[PDB]
Amino acid sequence: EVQLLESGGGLVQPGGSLRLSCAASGFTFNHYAMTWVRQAPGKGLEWVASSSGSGRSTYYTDSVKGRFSVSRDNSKNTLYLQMNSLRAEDTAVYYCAKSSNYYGSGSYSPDDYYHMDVWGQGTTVTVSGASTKGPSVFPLAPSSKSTSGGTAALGCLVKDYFPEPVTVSWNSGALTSGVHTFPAVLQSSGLYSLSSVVTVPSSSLGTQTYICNVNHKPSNTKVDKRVEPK
Amino acid sequence: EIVMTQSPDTLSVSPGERATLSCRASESISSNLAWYQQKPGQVPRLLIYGASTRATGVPARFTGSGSGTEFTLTISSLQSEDFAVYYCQQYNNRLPYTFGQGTKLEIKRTVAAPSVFIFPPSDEQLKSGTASVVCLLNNFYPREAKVQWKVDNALQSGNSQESVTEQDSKDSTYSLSSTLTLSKADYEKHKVYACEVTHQGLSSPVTKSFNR
Amino acid sequence: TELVQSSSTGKICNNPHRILDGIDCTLIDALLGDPHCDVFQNETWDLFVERSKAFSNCYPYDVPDYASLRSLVASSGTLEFITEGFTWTGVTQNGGSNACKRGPGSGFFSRLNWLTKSGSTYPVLNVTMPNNDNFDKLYIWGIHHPSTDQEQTSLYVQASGRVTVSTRRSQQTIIPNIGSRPWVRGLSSRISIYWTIVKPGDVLVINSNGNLIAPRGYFKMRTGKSSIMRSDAPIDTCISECITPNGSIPNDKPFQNVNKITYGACPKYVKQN
Ligand SMILES: *[C@@H]1O[C@H](CO)[C@@H](O[C@@H]2O[C@H](CO)[C@@H](O)[C@H](O)[C@H]2NC(C)=O)[C@H](O)[C@H]1NC(C)=O
Ligand SMILES: *[C@@H]1O[C@H](CO)[C@@H](O)[C@H](O)[C@H]1NC(C)=O
Repeated sequence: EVQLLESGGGLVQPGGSLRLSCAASGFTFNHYAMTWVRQAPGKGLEWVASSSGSGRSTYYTDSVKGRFSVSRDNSKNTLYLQMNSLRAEDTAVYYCAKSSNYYGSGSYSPDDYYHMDVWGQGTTVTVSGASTKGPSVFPLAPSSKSTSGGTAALGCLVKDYFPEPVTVSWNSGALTSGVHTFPAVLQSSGLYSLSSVVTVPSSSLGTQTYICNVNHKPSNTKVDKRVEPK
Repeated sequence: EIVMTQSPDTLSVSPGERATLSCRASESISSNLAWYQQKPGQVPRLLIYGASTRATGVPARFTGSGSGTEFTLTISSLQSEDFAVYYCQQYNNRLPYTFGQGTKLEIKRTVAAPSVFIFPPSDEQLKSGTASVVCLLNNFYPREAKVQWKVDNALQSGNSQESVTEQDSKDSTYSLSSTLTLSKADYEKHKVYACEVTHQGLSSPVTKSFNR
Repeated sequence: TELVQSSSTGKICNNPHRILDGIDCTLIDALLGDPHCDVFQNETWDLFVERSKAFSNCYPYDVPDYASLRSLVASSGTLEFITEGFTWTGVTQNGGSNACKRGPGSGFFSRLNWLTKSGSTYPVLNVTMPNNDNFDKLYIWGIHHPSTDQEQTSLYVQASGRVTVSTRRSQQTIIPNIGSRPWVRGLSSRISIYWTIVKPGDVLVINSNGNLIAPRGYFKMRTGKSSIMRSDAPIDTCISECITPNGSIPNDKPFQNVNKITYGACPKYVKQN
């Protein structure tokens, strides 16, 4: 099986440098052009840079010229992307992708760029001035203003963390029906915030306990906040 | 600079019905055009190359046609797995690759009014000097919804953010969470905190409010 | 297990197998006559070793049937090229490109002949080369894909070229694909390399009204038991009947897990270590 394994993504200050790696297996690496594709949060796919099979021909999108540099070590079956003087707009998931052949198997087109056969799993780079920080978890308490008939909505507000992502479960995964965990918003401070809500029977608010389990791995933060009616 | 333009930005169609996505190049790319499919949190997958050739393993309900500057991708009958974002792409035309901006293929269903709930700030958060008021719009369709924050009937601007879930796997609705963030001092200056919601499923805007 | 060879020397032994190190050159570039691969002319081998550092430095090209051509030449074990006196009436021969420098000035693949217009005409070329020998002839030729319509007419007059190559058995026609590909060594154009086996009693017919990259002769084919292998291991003066891309191994054990690809008398491959 053809596999593309990416690494090297991380968090970097603006103006910093990062080097991405794409280890290839399952095909004759130097026969195929290899390229980098990036996807900013909630935006489309954007071509970044491409290298020929030999690596002797490289091409770049305008916005990264003089800052990014694509290379490949064909003895190691590895594609590289050196990213210098990173900017906030470079925050994206970066994929490496293998050009397909055109004439079929057993052909040879190292200097041409065809439909993309296989993709890496993606590696995330985050360019920001913010520092790694664990979130503050606040309850969204059930009340008459969140109750419709016999159903009550309650939730958790996970505020001011960096970087993405965080994970939210309810009652250690036992509660899954009616859960809505929203996408994170980037606040003007450079920190993220999200909420997670769930609708439960109002008659259970007196007896059943509801705890949201928040996990921010990039800061080793685990919070279990009991959401109490008030 | 070859420009790849996809239309429409969002295509709403019922499960089981036909869908056709269009892609246009600012100049001729012959048949050097590919279509990719991408679900949220997932790697893109090849569907069509050469404008009309199905990739290996791609079901027969996908078909592509066109040459030069206009291209169409047609799905004869949509299944649940087919609702996703679709990208077209030129390859090998002077520049290695150029993507279109993408078209979201969204599940069409009947109108559903949102359930609107409001949450005052927690007392724990108020002890740290910040007040966040959350408004929840639960299980609505279509996606278009206007959430306005009104504090003593004064329209708020620049102090709130919102985010929307993906379409629910069972009822295909959206849910929206809007958070109004004020300072503690500013929060105590006012009485009525209201969330005003405008949606096609509502005959008139619905306001959810609380005092203190 | 004790029955599975799991370790290699990391080096390729040149005894008893005659090893030819491609260095910076693939077998196909040695076949075509890329200028920096000229030293490989009329070379011979039991095992051709291709390096990952190999590169091309001539006209940017593709090969639609690369793997089959590579295997046929490698199994032959030789690069013996025979020059034939083709008559190309009414065209200019020996075209050169600055993407394929041969010394200080422009150049081309040594085994190929880039034909272009003479005066203001490119006639319909029509040539026949019979195989009256008792061996098979391998002909390497190609077609030029110009980058623009202007380049097409400047070189070949005709707005749409064609290369038709036939034997007594069948006829193959290639039409150029005009268009700008990504820049390689100053060029947006490409060449597609094709090949034809002509057997004793058969003939080669070439007909073209433009874009033909002509053969200069044929490679004298032989039935051999040579091969080719992609490996970065250094060549060493040792002794080994079995060679893997990882390097040489002893062949006394019944099985080996070093590499799927082997050359010579080797143990049978198994996955278990
Ligand atoms: C012989 O070479 C092959 C190919 O280079 C080696 O196979 C890979 O070896 C690396 C070494 O860390 C592993 O990470 C890969 O998973 C291997 N891939 C496959 C498909 O096997 C092999 O290990 C080498 N063996 C020896 C003994 O040198
Ligand atoms: C090429 O020349 C031969 C010899 O005169 C002739 O028989 C043949 O018809 C010519 N080619 C074509 C395509 O007519």
